[PDB]
Amino acid sequence: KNVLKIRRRKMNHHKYRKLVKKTRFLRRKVQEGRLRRKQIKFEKDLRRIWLKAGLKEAPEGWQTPKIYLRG
Amino acid sequence: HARLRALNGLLYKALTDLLCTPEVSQELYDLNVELSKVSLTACRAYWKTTAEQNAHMEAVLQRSAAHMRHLLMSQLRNVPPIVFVQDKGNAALAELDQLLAVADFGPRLCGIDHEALNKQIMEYKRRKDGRKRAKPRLEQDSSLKSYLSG
Amino acid sequence: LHIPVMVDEVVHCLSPQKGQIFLDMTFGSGGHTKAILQKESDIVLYALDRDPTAYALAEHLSELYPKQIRAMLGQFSQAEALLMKAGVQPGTFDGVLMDLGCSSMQLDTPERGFSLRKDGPLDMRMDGGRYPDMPTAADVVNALDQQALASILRTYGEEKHAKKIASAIVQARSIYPITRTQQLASIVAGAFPPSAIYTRKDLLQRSTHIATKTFQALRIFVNNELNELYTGLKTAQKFLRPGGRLVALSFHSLEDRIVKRFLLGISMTERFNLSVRQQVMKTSQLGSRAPLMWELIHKKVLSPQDQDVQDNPRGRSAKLRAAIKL
RNA sequence: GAUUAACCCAAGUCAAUAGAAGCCGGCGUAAAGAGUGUUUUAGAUCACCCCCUCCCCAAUAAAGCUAAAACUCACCUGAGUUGUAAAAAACUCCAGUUGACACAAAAUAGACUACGAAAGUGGCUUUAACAUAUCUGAACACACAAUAGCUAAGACCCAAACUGGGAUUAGAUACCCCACUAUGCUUAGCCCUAAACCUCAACAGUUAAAUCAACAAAACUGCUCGCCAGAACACUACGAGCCACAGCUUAAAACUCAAAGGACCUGGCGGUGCUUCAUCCCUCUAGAGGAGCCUGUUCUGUAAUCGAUAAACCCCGAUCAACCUCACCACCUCUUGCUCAGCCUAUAUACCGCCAUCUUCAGCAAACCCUGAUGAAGGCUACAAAGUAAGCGCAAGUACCCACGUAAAGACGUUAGGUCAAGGUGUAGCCCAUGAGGUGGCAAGAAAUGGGCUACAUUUUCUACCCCAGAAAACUACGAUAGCCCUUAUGAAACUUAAGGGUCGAAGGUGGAUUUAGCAGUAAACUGAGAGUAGAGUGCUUAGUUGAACAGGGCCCUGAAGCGCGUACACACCGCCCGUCACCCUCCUCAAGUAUACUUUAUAUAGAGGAGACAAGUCGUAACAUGGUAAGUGUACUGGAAAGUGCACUUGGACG
Ligand SMILES: Nc1ncnc2c1ncn2[C@@H]1O[C@H](CSCC[C@H](N)C(=O)O)[C@@H](O)[C@H]1O
Ligand SMILES: [K+]
Ligand SMILES: [Mg+2]
Ligand SMILES: [Mg+2]
Ligand SMILES: [Mg+2]
Ligand SMILES: [Mg+2]
Ligand SMILES: [Mg+2]
Ligand SMILES: [Mg+2]
Repeated sequence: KNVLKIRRRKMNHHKYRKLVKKTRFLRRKVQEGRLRRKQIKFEKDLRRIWLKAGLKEAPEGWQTPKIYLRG
Repeated sequence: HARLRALNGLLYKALTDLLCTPEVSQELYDLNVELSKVSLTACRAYWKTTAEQNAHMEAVLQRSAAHMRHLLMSQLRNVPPIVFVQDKGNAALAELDQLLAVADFGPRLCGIDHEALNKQIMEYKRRKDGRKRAKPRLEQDSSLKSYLSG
Repeated sequence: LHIPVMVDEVVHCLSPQKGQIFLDMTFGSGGHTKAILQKESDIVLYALDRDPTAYALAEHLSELYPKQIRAMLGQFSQAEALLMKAGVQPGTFDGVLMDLGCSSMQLDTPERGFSLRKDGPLDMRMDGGRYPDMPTAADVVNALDQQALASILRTYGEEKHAKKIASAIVQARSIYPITRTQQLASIVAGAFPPSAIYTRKDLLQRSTHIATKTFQALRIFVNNELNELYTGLKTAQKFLRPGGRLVALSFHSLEDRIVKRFLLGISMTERFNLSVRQQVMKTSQLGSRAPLMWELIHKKVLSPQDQDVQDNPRGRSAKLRAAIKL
């Protein structure tokens, strides 16, 4: 059989890799911002949980870990 | 075609086996002749060439060709006559060198026709001084209209 | 002012010195000649050119230097006999300098019709009328057949669409004679959709007129640049002193190919842009050259700097080859 | 669009929008079996009857070992070695021999088809070891998962992206050469991808029907899980998860299209394979291409035809132009005219008529029959296997001198081939003129080109003769059928045409690529006659005389035929397709500044990217032919990009 579908997939992948290479720095900055927003939203969800529970503050000895950071 | 190719291969194998065995002939066994090619139309055999020893090998092969054909008839019994061709690389070169030793020598741009174009230009100086294509499957036919009309 | 391209490297490769014979077959503006005279004042230089204006500039330099520089008006083919009668029949030329292309004064003048930017008669003739019987580009386009014009544009012009542009030119010429350079440019533009006027881009990746290549082709065919260049190279080799320095500048692929194949003794009929695989296949098919006569000063070509490209974009494609007669 | 007419419905008609009706169908190649195994909650009946898989292989992990080869080292010897298409560069403590010598890789066996869940696994030994006495059971749980890659530490013979150098190239890169790195190796982690493909889910059963869209790989049934619902957007965006940070898994929508796609058939094509051919090339003879002239065409000129015009025009219509012919031009004249008018006015791309071309062919088209499941299509084997009775052509017969040869014949079809100027004719046009008649006139060469004649001589020239001769033989030679002059023939008309004489003795000195013709009474040479004219050709037709040489060798080129292979082309390779390109449209994503929000984010628009379309071609020629360097998957590096290369895998390539 012909490889027209395979060729189209190859061209699409080549274009996508070229686009990633062209704008990898902007993509990295956007991803870092998204990770920051992710962590902030997760912390806000936990805060909402313990606020609805009635506790005036977080439980003693509890600190929300940075689960969305490479470090 | 493929059957003839297999027949050529079988003939090559049989001739090689006859050459290798000593039972066919002490002379042929001692020669240790090796075949470059075997092709059936008559059968043409081509053996690699090593002059004096080459001539001796050719003479012995020509002498023993009849016995080789007789032995092949024992096996493929209807075997056409076998022709041995000595492969002196390019045999023309060998024969030419032999004759030359025998022979006597006696005492010792732009890719265009710019001229034609220049002539044509001088001649000129002297004389001075798409659409739509309908698909084949969509063409109307009025035969049915005529048949229904009458 | 279009400064002579890589004139410093030309001076370096030639290395002018006192009491040496140097022939400039393409005097033209003379910037190379002026730099050479700046390096050495006692050098005996020959300024050969086909443009009568170039001969006038050479005579002006002769007014500056009465006999240090010697003018000469004529083509490369005539150059052999001209120099033989001049007094350099035994050759012994200490240096030879061969530029190529269009002189700055030639290109600027619209009357010569060397540029599509400025209108003028479709002359495209380096000769300024010294031989009025010499064909002009207008006569070339009006006279030559469809196949002849297509071959001219394909070979000389390195044009992909010769079969189309030649037919368009013939169709236009059948209505009116093609006597204006801008008229020819408009005709060639009409051979393609208007958006394709500047789609073709230079080696500098800068937009150029689509007709430019065509213009180039006509220029060459008007002046027989390839054949006359080959004759000039042969005459220089005949007249060059053993150990003399030959420096050439080539502004396009065809002339550079001719110069390189002459220097390396390669057959001119050999295929172009050969790869190693193609050479291996050729030799396998042939498996069943003349002795070298030059020593290359520079094995690889020398190209102008980016700054020189910005200063003189016309000289970007110039490639310099320096050798010594052996 | 208008108009006529017709059709459907009808106090309605029907433009838009919305709704009505739903997946018991499938998953090798079309969307779809996801790289692999296990189990859970469960489901199935294949768990009972009901039976056989320990044996012998290359599963895995660990430890140890080494035969061939390499590197290094040492001695001896040599001065070169290595390298290529050819070289250069490189090395010259380089090479060869001998000896010592591995954390690398595992010839032959292996033509075996084994082990493992898959990936994978092929040197030796040892240890440990290859789950389950019903099946099914997961993108995510559990555990694996080639190559590439990351992190760290080692090893490093060799190979090797990248890099440097050398060549090659117009040039850069690549293909080639050399050096060398990451990397391939070990240890410990990570990454979790593939054309992970037997492109066939697991288990059980069947070979009876209908065997079956096609191809692949015989067709199915039961059961279970997974998956798919037009193409593209999209192995993408967002969200989420991940040791991943240019990543992987899951995975959309808007705008847009009427197709996209799978298999096959026929044709075209292949820088397609093989085989065999011909005048395709060489071989033989005489020519053309150089000169003069004849003639034809073309161009110029003129007031001044037309047609043919690549083979298949070019001494062609013409078997023939001073007037006539004549259709051209100028001037003049006529209008029911020679014609119950006329036109040589347009259209050979409306035709008849007559032909060119392949054809120096052998096939063509009907009428049937059969095969493929009654798909497009196909239909041959002579010791014959679905083709065929007739027609046309070849053939046969006939003409000439035979039975040979030459003529003649030569179908269908190809080139809208030629002819509206043989004549006829369709359509269109002219009618005080595009019709008819009269007088007069072209017709020259500054040229180019085609064919022919005569030559350049000694195998010749002149004379005699019709083949036993004598002279000539280079500036008083050979060589004009040319020019000039004068006669003559024909004619009413002749420097025009022809013949003859005189005069002149010119160019030329066997002619380049290239090109024509011939296969035997042929080529070559010589001579006569005829058609046609009042006369007129170096033309045409035809009779005859003299009368040869080579007849072999080849497929590189050209072309043909056959058997094949491939085909994304069908406007049929000057094809198609892919990527590339500042600028208007549609759609998505999206940072700003300021309102709300708790100070970042949320939350209301707006730079910038992406998708599609647009004038579209330009640019590259990557893909489709062995598509010009087989294609492709994964991954990595380099490059602005077009891409290139490394490693493994796939055949959805080929082959002694
Ligand atoms: N065959 C030939 N004979 C003589 N001159 C020639 C020539 N071909 C080209 N030329 C001339 O060479 C020159 C090329 S460009 C001149 C460049 C000049 N050296 C300078 O000073 O820049 C023009 O003058 C052109 O007319
Ligand atoms: K093996
Ligand atoms: Mg795409
Ligand atoms: Mg299970
Ligand atoms: Mg892995
Ligand atoms: Mg290494
Ligand atoms: Mg595999
Ligand atoms: Mg399963």
